[PDB]
Amino acid sequence: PAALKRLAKYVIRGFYGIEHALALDILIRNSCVKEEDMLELLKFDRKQLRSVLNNLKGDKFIKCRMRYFINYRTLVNVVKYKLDHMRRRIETDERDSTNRASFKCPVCSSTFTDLEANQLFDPMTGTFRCTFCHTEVEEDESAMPKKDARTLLARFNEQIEPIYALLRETEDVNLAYEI
Amino acid sequence: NNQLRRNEQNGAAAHVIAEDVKLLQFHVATMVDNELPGLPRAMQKSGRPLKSLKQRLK
Amino acid sequence: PDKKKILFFNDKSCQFSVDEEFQKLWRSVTVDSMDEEKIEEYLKR
Amino acid sequence: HGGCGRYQPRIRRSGLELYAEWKKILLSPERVHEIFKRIS
Amino acid sequence: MFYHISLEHEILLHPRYFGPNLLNTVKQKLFTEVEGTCTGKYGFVIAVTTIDNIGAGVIQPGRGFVLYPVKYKAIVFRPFKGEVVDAVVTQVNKVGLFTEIGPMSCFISRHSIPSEMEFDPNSNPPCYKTMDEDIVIQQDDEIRLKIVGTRVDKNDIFAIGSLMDDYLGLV
Amino acid sequence: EEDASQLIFPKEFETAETLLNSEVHMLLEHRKQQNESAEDEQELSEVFMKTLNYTARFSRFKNRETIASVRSLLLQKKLHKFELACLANLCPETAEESKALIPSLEGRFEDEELQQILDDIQTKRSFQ
Ligand SMILES: [Zn+2]
Repeated sequence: PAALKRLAKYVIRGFYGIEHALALDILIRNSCVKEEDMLELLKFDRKQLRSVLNNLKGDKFIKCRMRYFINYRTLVNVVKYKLDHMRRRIETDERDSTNRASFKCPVCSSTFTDLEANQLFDPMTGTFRCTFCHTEVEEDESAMPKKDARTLLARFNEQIEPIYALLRETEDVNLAYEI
Repeated sequence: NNQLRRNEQNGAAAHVIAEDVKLLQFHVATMVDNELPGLPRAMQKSGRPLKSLKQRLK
Repeated sequence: PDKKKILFFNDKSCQFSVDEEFQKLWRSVTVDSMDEEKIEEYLKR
Repeated sequence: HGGCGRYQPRIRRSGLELYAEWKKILLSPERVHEIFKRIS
Repeated sequence: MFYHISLEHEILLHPRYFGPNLLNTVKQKLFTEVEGTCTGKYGFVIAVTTIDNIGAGVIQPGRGFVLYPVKYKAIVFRPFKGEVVDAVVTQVNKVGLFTEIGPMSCFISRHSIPSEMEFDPNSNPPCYKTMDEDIVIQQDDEIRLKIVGTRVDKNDIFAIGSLMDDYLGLV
Repeated sequence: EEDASQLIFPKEFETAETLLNSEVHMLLEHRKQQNESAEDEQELSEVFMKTLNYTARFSRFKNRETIASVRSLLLQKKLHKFELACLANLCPETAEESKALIPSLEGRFEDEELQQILDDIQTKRSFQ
């Protein structure tokens, strides 16, 4: 599991911050990890160390082995857990509606569908007139830039895979090594 | 609501969240019924306890 | 602790910072709840 | 029928929170909510 | 799709109509506010032909009126999405082709019209034609179109169509 | 969500017996024949002639027995009755057009079968 500690080297790099990461570095050696030793070594605060440990406990990152004196060992199989749910939420914000180019009247900032201004469509002017005011309609304008968000997320969320490729690959090859 | 949204929007210490989740629980259990024993009563004016919804239809 | 206990310490070779991860760290707050590992596999099937 | 073997705690209740010791775990509304979300 | 279905309705009578010829007075009052006023949930009410039975008139407490339930068979038109229909063009514009099926309005977007029939605002009647001018679709032209989507509001119905599909154009 | 391409009708359309532009056209004058007699009645509606002026300019067939046969034509066929009314007001001439007109009849019969009925239609339809 030396390359299992390598997926770990890449997640600490990829995610948790210096204060967390320094503690996580100690977690590297899964031989013996007491609370008094880790406190004295990290040169951290006891309340604060307890917060980080409690945070790591929340990850189920560690299996608190009681004597009382403690020991801590990896539990996260949630690398997929962050993945399946995050991909869902990003694909929700990505998947847009349609051209959804509803007429919108710039004077009253009222919103219409292509259907809304179609009933309004004024045959004497060959264009679309707003309802209560005859001022000509415009594009959905700003409204929801879900299409720009789709493009951005795609570049941004899938652009972090290459830098994660080292670990996405190590994990995959390490899991195969574990059998 | 608005101050808890931003406080766990940035990953707080996971300890201010207990004592403010209890605040939210209290505040929302304050609107509906206040005459439940325990639960120190809330007040705004001159010692006026709240007139909860179940208190509005006595 | 503000300016009290200190560990000057050195490690680096490049890493990534994810804005969406920050939202995901907070959109995955389940902790104890169970029955989630199987759901992940069902979404990939 | 149903398959499981573990125990259940003795869920106490205190003020606005509820405790449970078979290990005194104070129950979360999200947790019991997800528990309820699965009853047929 | 022109359907011949059975539905029902109720009429409130004012007490000044009682007496002789009470029953037929329900009939004339039936035709008016049921036909020629299309709805959204059942489609288009065009004409009724038979009235099956008139229920018993329940005198509601106070307010005088007596309500008689009635059962009738009325031919109804209700178009569906994906339906193919022949239509008439009522107005031609650069954003598309306006056609109309009976009382229903219909819009054909230009992107849903084959590129061969390019828009021609230069002609005194605005039109859609092939570069070779093999065909020139304009106003009051008879065409076949495919319903891409339908609408029903208060009493007016609309649909949206496409000429891109095969076997479409003048009929 | 409600599309006749996927054949989703409301469950109220089980006894929804249908008709085409000519049978509509037939009774439309009988309602005008109702306006002939039964005097002391007001004017007509607007949609009544608006549809009548539309579907009388274009017809699908010519007379009664032309349809009285074509409904007996599709009588013995293994059909959804929705199918008959769709092409009764289409008048197609090529079989793959009809299956380009219908997203649902690719995989029912031979192509020439409905083409033969298309031939049966173009044989009975008197063009001018
Ligand atoms: Zn306006």
